Amino acid sequence: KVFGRCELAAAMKRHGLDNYRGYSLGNWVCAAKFESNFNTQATNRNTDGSTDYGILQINSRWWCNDGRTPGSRNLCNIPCSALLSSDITASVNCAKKIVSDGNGMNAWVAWRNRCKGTDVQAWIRGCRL
Amino acid sequence: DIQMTQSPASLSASVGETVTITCRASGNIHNYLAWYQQKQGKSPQLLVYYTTTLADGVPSRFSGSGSGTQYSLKINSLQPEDFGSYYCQHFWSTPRTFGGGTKLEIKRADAAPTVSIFPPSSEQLTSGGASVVCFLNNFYPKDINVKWKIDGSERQNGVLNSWTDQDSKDSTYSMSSTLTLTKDEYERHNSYTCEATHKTSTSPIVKSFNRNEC
Amino acid sequence: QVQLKESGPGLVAPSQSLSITCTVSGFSLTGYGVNWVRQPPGKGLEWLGMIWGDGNTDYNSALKSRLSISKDNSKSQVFLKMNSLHTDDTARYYCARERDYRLDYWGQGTTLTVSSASTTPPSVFPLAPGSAAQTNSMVTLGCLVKGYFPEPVTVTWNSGSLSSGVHTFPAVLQSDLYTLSSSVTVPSSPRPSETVTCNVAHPASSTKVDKKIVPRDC
Repeated sequence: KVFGRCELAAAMKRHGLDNYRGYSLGNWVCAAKFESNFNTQATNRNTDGSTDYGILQINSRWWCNDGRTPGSRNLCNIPCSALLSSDITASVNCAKKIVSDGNGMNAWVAWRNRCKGTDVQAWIRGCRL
Repeated sequence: DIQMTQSPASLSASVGETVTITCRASGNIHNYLAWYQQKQGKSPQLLVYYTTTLADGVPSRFSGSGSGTQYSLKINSLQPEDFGSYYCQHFWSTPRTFGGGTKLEIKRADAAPTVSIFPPSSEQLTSGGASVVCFLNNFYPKDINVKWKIDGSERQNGVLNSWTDQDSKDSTYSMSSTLTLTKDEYERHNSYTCEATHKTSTSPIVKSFNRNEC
Repeated sequence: QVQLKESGPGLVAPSQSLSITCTVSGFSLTGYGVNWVRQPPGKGLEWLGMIWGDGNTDYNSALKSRLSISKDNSKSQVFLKMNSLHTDDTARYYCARERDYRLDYWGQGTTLTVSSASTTPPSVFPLAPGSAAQTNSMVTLGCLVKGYFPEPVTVTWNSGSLSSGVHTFPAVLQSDLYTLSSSVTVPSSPRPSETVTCNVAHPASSTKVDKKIVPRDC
């Protein structure tokens, strides 16, 4: 699916990402946008032979197993294909386990290159939430 | 832009009491409200952000609430270390604005001042200036009107006042008042009164001197 | 370990321009915005402006024409410049870190006083009681510290051996210059038997003055 800015904002909010581990909602909307361009079926093979999956680009080497990846720790205990749905529940729940580890949101490179230190509350100003 | 209306301005409460501060916004600020505490002459420090989240290291007796335009900070079972000033700040778009402040102060027993008027120093009269000084020390509450009277008439021009912050021990207030005159105008008069009205007083505490007595 | 330290010029004349630096350590300027807040003596906090991690700047509506903010990322330095200064911008100026819509690390502050006045050493005038029946438990004595600039002045009684009973009142401004007082309460039995002196230093003019409080005459 390709979401709209406020459409996504309201759904991340329904799943509890507003202020999850103190990251305001706009942080999440902004990272969906520079990771997947709001497209839930986004998939990107990475030089190390792993693939990033779904709207928050969760990686198969650590977070989900997809069969094809050398060393899959599968820490979210999820099939990577579960992340290509249009129901964001499983991509959110694993995002909650990624952001509770050490680096918070810095896990996502696009967030800490395009969102961190900008007015991310702009991604939700205008939405009915 | 959005303005914040903090209420009350000042508040007296005993340790162990539970107080509640209020910020009201001219617009929906959508829970982007932070609360800061500022102790005597210190940089403010973050308490609650995004309306309800306690900052790292902050005690559980502190709790933020609100949505839209009405936000609140509740403090339950006040400790000595919670007196000082509290500020809310909205964070919905720029510009951000803070509320006015709430000065939380230690409630104590009623107390009358020790008034003391002082005639000008001779070294001053030599230079030709004349400050009559009046100390109103260690009273409670803070409200007190001081008024000067030269030869039966009250005077307003020339008076200069100063208060101290509530005392660390015994939590009282003290206040200096100074009527300055010139040597010249001073020797043209005779009694100098320092008059004080303050809650305990049925009729004011009065303190006089006359230039001819010593 | 996050640190924010601001450095200003202390005193400045009306209508000239002010640059304050705020050097930061412990985070990169690219990743966090820094705010500038200020507090007039005995007044609330007031937001002046900010510069986001990406360099965009925002300002207080009403001071927008006078404020200008910028930063050198490499150097870890944010800069505040005010112009058309008025005596009203006499305040303590702080910079704060912003980390997701809360100012979470503030600096200590720098005081700025905007005045035309020149350094004036005080006039300490011993205040003795009129000779009123000081045959009662305690007696109150003072020192009037009058006419100085700039603040502060330090007031110790008896080289600081006398500490209890002291009440230094904060200085009020009259016509460019400051005036301060201190009372002290000693029992009749200390006074004038032993001596009480107020000692006053005004570092700025390199002035130390001590006045012994002596009883009144007739």
